Amino acid sequence: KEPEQLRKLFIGGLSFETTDESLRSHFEQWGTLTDCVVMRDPNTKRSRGFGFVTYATVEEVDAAMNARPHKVDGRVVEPKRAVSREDSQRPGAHLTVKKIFVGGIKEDTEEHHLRDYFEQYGKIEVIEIMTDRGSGKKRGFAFVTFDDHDSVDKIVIQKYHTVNGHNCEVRKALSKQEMASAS
DNA sequence: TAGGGTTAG
Repeated sequence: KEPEQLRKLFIGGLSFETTDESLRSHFEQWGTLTDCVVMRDPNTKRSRGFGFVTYATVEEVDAAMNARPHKVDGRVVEPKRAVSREDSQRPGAHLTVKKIFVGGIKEDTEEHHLRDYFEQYGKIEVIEIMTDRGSGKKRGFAFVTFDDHDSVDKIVIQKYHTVNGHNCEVRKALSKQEMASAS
Protein backbone atom coordinates (compact mmCIF):
# COMPACT_ATOMS: atom_id res chain seq x y z
CA LYS A 1 0.00 0.00 0.00
CA GLU A 2 1.49 3.26 -1.21
CA PRO A 3 0.56 6.51 0.67
CA GLU A 4 -3.08 7.61 0.76
CA GLN A 5 -2.23 11.10 -0.40
CA LEU A 6 -0.50 9.63 -3.47
CA ARG A 7 -3.57 7.46 -4.21
CA LYS A 8 -6.15 10.27 -4.15
CA LEU A 9 -7.23 12.73 -6.83
CA PHE A 10 -8.93 16.06 -6.44
CA ILE A 11 -11.91 16.38 -8.78
CA GLY A 12 -12.83 19.97 -9.66
CA GLY A 13 -15.78 21.61 -11.40
CA LEU A 14 -18.16 18.79 -10.42
CA SER A 15 -21.79 19.39 -11.33
CA PHE A 16 -23.93 20.58 -8.40
CA GLU A 17 -25.95 17.38 -8.68
CA THR A 18 -22.99 15.00 -8.45
CA THR A 19 -23.16 12.70 -5.42
CA ASP A 20 -20.59 10.34 -3.96
CA GLU A 21 -22.73 7.85 -5.83
CA SER A 22 -22.40 9.19 -9.34
CA LEU A 23 -18.81 10.16 -8.61
CA ARG A 24 -18.05 6.58 -7.62
CA SER A 25 -20.00 5.04 -10.49
CA HIS A 26 -17.84 7.00 -12.94
CA PHE A 27 -14.29 6.63 -11.64
CA GLU A 28 -14.60 3.00 -10.67
CA GLN A 29 -14.18 2.33 -14.39
CA TRP A 30 -10.44 2.76 -13.87
CA GLY A 31 -10.04 0.80 -10.67
CA THR A 32 -11.04 0.03 -7.11
CA LEU A 33 -11.77 3.20 -5.14
CA THR A 34 -11.13 3.20 -1.41
CA ASP A 35 -12.64 6.62 -0.76
CA CYS A 36 -14.99 8.83 -2.77
CA VAL A 37 -16.65 11.91 -1.40
CA VAL A 38 -18.33 15.09 -2.62
CA MET A 39 -17.47 17.99 -0.34
CA ARG A 40 -20.35 20.26 0.57
CA ASP A 41 -21.20 23.07 3.00
CA PRO A 42 -21.77 21.67 6.52
CA ASN A 43 -24.95 23.74 6.73
CA THR A 44 -26.71 23.88 3.36
CA LYS A 45 -25.24 20.43 2.66
CA ARG A 46 -25.09 21.85 -0.86
CA SER A 47 -22.11 20.68 -2.93
CA ARG A 48 -19.06 22.93 -3.10
CA GLY A 49 -18.42 21.81 -6.66
CA PHE A 50 -15.48 19.53 -5.89
CA GLY A 51 -14.64 16.12 -4.43
CA PHE A 52 -12.04 13.39 -4.03
CA VAL A 53 -11.52 9.87 -5.28
CA THR A 54 -8.96 7.36 -4.01
CA TYR A 55 -7.80 4.14 -5.61
CA ALA A 56 -6.04 1.07 -4.20
CA THR A 57 -2.91 1.88 -6.24
CA VAL A 58 -1.22 4.91 -7.75
CA GLU A 59 -1.00 2.88 -10.95
CA GLU A 60 -4.79 3.00 -11.16
CA VAL A 61 -4.88 6.77 -10.66
CA ASP A 62 -2.30 7.10 -13.44
CA ALA A 63 -4.70 5.11 -15.57
CA ALA A 64 -7.51 7.55 -14.77
CA MET A 65 -5.41 10.61 -15.50
CA ASN A 66 -4.44 9.19 -18.89
CA ALA A 67 -8.20 8.95 -19.39
CA ARG A 68 -8.89 12.70 -19.43
CA PRO A 69 -11.09 14.36 -20.36
CA HIS A 70 -13.56 13.18 -17.75
CA LYS A 71 -17.22 14.08 -18.06
CA VAL A 72 -19.32 13.36 -15.00
CA ASP A 73 -23.05 13.95 -14.85
CA GLY A 74 -22.86 15.75 -18.17
CA ARG A 75 -20.10 18.12 -17.11
CA VAL A 76 -16.42 18.14 -18.04
CA VAL A 77 -14.67 17.90 -14.67
CA GLU A 78 -11.02 18.48 -13.80
CA PRO A 79 -9.00 15.76 -12.00
CA LYS A 80 -5.75 16.73 -10.30
CA ARG A 81 -3.18 15.17 -8.02
CA ALA A 82 -4.48 15.72 -4.49
CA VAL A 83 -2.18 18.18 -2.70
CA SER A 84 -1.64 17.45 0.98
CA ARG A 85 -3.49 19.82 3.27
CA GLU A 86 -0.13 21.05 4.50
CA ASP A 87 1.24 21.92 1.05
CA SER A 88 -2.10 23.41 0.06
CA GLN A 89 -0.91 26.07 2.49
CA ARG A 90 1.91 27.08 0.16
CA PRO A 91 1.59 30.10 -2.17
CA GLY A 92 -0.14 29.12 -5.39
CA ALA A 93 0.13 25.37 -5.04
CA HIS A 94 -3.23 24.66 -6.65
CA LEU A 95 -2.72 26.69 -9.81
CA THR A 96 -2.46 24.72 -13.05
CA VAL A 97 0.95 25.19 -14.65
CA LYS A 98 3.35 23.39 -17.01
CA LYS A 99 6.62 24.95 -15.82
CA ILE A 100 8.65 24.03 -12.72
CA PHE A 101 11.26 25.84 -10.69
CA VAL A 102 14.19 23.62 -9.79
CA GLY A 103 16.44 25.03 -7.10
CA GLY A 104 19.77 23.95 -5.76
CA ILE A 105 21.48 22.53 -8.83
CA LYS A 106 25.29 22.31 -9.01
CA GLU A 107 27.31 24.75 -11.13
CA ASP A 108 28.39 22.09 -13.61
CA THR A 109 24.78 20.98 -14.02
CA GLU A 110 23.93 20.65 -17.69
CA GLU A 111 20.68 20.15 -19.56
CA HIS A 112 21.14 16.44 -20.01
CA HIS A 113 21.25 16.13 -16.22
CA LEU A 114 17.72 17.55 -16.04
CA ARG A 115 16.40 15.46 -18.97
CA ASP A 116 17.91 12.43 -17.29
CA TYR A 117 15.64 12.74 -14.27
CA PHE A 118 12.65 14.68 -15.53
CA GLU A 119 11.70 12.86 -18.73
CA GLN A 120 10.12 10.01 -16.77
CA TYR A 121 7.25 12.37 -15.93
CA GLY A 122 6.38 13.59 -19.41
CA LYS A 123 7.22 15.31 -22.67
CA ILE A 124 9.73 18.05 -21.96
CA GLU A 125 9.24 21.22 -23.99
CA VAL A 126 11.80 23.58 -22.46
CA ILE A 127 14.83 23.48 -20.15
CA GLU A 128 16.51 26.63 -18.88
CA ILE A 129 19.59 26.71 -16.67
CA MET A 130 19.50 30.36 -15.54
CA THR A 131 22.78 32.27 -15.56
CA ASP A 132 23.63 35.78 -14.40
CA ARG A 133 23.12 38.73 -16.73
CA GLY A 134 26.36 40.05 -18.21
CA SER A 135 28.13 37.98 -15.58
CA GLY A 136 27.42 34.63 -17.20
CA LYS A 137 27.71 32.95 -13.80
CA LYS A 138 25.48 29.95 -13.12
CA ARG A 139 22.68 30.80 -10.68
CA GLY A 140 22.10 27.32 -9.26
CA PHE A 141 18.48 26.88 -10.43
CA ALA A 142 16.37 26.22 -13.54
CA PHE A 143 12.96 26.03 -15.23
CA VAL A 144 11.57 23.01 -17.04
CA THR A 145 8.36 23.09 -19.07
CA PHE A 146 6.09 20.22 -20.08
CA ASP A 147 3.08 19.62 -22.33
CA ASP A 148 0.86 18.34 -19.51
CA HIS A 149 0.14 20.14 -16.24
CA ASP A 150 -0.14 16.69 -14.70
CA SER A 151 3.57 16.08 -15.29
CA VAL A 152 4.25 18.99 -12.99
CA ASP A 153 1.79 17.81 -10.37
CA LYS A 154 3.18 14.28 -10.52
CA ILE A 155 6.41 15.95 -9.49
CA VAL A 156 5.65 18.62 -6.92
CA ILE A 157 3.86 16.05 -4.77
CA GLN A 158 6.97 13.86 -4.45
CA LYS A 159 9.39 15.06 -1.77
CA TYR A 160 12.75 14.28 -3.37
CA HIS A 161 14.24 14.76 -6.83
CA THR A 162 17.81 13.81 -7.71
CA VAL A 163 19.49 15.80 -10.46
CA ASN A 164 23.17 15.74 -11.36
CA GLY A 165 23.94 13.52 -8.38
CA HIS A 166 22.07 15.43 -5.67
CA ASN A 167 18.67 16.34 -4.37
CA CYS A 168 17.09 19.56 -5.59
CA GLU A 169 13.95 21.47 -4.66
CA VAL A 170 11.04 21.64 -7.09
CA ARG A 171 8.09 24.03 -7.04
CA LYS A 172 5.43 25.16 -9.50
CA ALA A 173 6.66 28.12 -11.52
CA LEU A 174 5.20 31.48 -10.49
CA SER A 175 5.37 34.62 -12.56
CA LYS A 176 7.42 37.57 -11.35
CA GLN A 177 4.06 39.05 -10.37
CA GLU A 178 2.84 35.99 -8.49
CA MET A 179 6.14 35.87 -6.60
CA ALA A 180 5.52 39.39 -5.29
CA SER A 181 1.91 38.63 -4.38
CA ALA A 182 3.20 35.58 -2.50
CA SER A 183 5.89 37.51 -0.62
C1' DT B 1 -12.60 23.82 -8.69
C1' DA B 2 -8.60 22.42 -2.10
C1' DG B 3 -10.79 17.87 2.21
C1' DG B 4 -14.54 15.08 5.77
C1' DG B 5 -15.59 17.24 14.09
C1' DT B 6 -7.93 16.14 10.32
C1' DT B 7 -2.34 19.69 13.32
C1' DA B 8 1.41 21.60 19.81
C1' DG B 9 0.68 18.08 25.63
